[PDB]
Amino acid sequence: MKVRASVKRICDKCKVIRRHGRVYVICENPKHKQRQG
Amino acid sequence: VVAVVKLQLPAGKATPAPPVGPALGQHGANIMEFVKAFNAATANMGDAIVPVEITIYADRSFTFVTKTPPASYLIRKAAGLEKGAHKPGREKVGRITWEQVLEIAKQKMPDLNTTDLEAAARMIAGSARSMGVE
Amino acid sequence: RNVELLATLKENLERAQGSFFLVNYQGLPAKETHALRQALKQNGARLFVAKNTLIRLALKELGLPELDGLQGPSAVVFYEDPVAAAKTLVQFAKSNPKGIPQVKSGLLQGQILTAKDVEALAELPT
Amino acid sequence: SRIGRLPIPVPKGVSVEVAPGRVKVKGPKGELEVPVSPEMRVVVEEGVVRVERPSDERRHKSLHGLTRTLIANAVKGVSEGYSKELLIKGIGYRARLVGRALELTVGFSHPVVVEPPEGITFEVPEPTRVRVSGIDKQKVGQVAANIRAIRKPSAYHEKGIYYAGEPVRLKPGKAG
RNA sequence: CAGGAGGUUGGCUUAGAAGCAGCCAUCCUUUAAAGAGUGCGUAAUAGCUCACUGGUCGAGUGGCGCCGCGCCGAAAAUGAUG
Repeated sequence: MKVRASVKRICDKCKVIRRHGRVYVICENPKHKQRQG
Repeated sequence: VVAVVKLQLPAGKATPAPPVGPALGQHGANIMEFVKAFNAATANMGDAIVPVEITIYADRSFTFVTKTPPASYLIRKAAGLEKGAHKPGREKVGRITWEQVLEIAKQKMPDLNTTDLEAAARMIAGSARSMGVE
Repeated sequence: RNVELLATLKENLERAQGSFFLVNYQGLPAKETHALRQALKQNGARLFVAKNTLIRLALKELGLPELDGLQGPSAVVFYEDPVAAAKTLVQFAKSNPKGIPQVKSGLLQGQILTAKDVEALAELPT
Repeated sequence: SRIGRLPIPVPKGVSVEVAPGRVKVKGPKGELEVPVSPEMRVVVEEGVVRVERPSDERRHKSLHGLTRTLIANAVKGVSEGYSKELLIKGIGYRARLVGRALELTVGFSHPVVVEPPEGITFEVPEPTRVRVSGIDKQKVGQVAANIRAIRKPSAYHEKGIYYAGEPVRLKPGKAG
């Protein structure tokens, strides 16, 4: 789910990781699988 | 050796369509359809959350009895609890008249955590807020 | 948050007298080993019966309370149970069997004080 | 590695680490070395082992916890070994032991076979269940995942090779 | 890593909230501090993590009133480069 902003965490148990340059958001929920690159 | 599971019925009603089906039928039980039995003990006591030692032996001993309902409910029920149909906002003449609160919060205070000497001075803080009157 | 309060009151609830002990009992939901812990108002009367300040917080707060430094339970969990708050004369026998006749290693105790010195852990249970 | 520093009790095997490349602790059959970095020179000591840092720069305190916990797990496995266990559900299809590699019946229509590395550890004591053991830990996990990589997930329905402590979900399909 | 003391057991709905179905509730006992009980949920429950802790352990860990420098947002048409 590549949005270029709106990487604001919404599932209340997600958390944000930077890795190899990109920004990923990982919850325990496959609906929210954001990455902004 | 038969283990017990903690439950609670509805309060006031007797029907056990789902209550006496898969709920208890899952762990272990016997015979069901206790309209006859739950009206024999539900009607004489309870509008106020009634919890009795739920035993699942073989439905041989008639239930009926009736344990003294717990604290907040058996203080706060006889106002009507009339609202709730629309939205939650402690309305519908939810005024209870504190003297009536004392005569519902009255002799029936036997079984609680180690004491309650008077439930119309300190337990009313739980009762009135949980009902809606702040 | 806590800085001037807490201790200034948990040590006051521990220093009503000098006949405390230690305690720990832990795993279930709240009211029926509040049977044992709150029917320390039955075997006693509303005592700070493990009112549970902390340890290391109570351990360098009890210098300010000056209760002889009963530092035995720097090991496995310390309550610093102040059984002297209502009646510390016979409540130890009622508090030992409350955790003894239950699930395995229910209520472990640590140190104890016999109102003038520190009582031993091997003689506190017996 | 901690908020402070930690002792590393050592038994059975010894140490050494004179080459500098990687320090070592092998037990009865253990010769598992570790490729540890340059300086952060570890100290050879008595029956307990500790570790250093020259400062609190976010290079040295980054290497610090890895430098401890990459020796602290090397000292443990060479005397008993690690293990990882592997459950497998299904409607009647199991693994067997034709040689020392292992077959499976999933939809190649008879055979699925995969070969283990030098840490060979096939052992079946049931009917379909299997577990992997050995000396290492970084290569136990990838072999116990290469076994998983054949018919790995299960989405709608209870099937599939699993792990042991996973509560893996379900959701209905047509009706239910 | 070890632990979550049940009067917290609905008010409509009780076919079912017992925080963890659809609605605010902003109390008390007592102790490992409290869960006015944040999440996974089905028929409620069952249980698990810490959003609390004592244990364990011991000294640099959670946000910013602001700046200095950087990162993704950034796709062409004969072979490339400041």
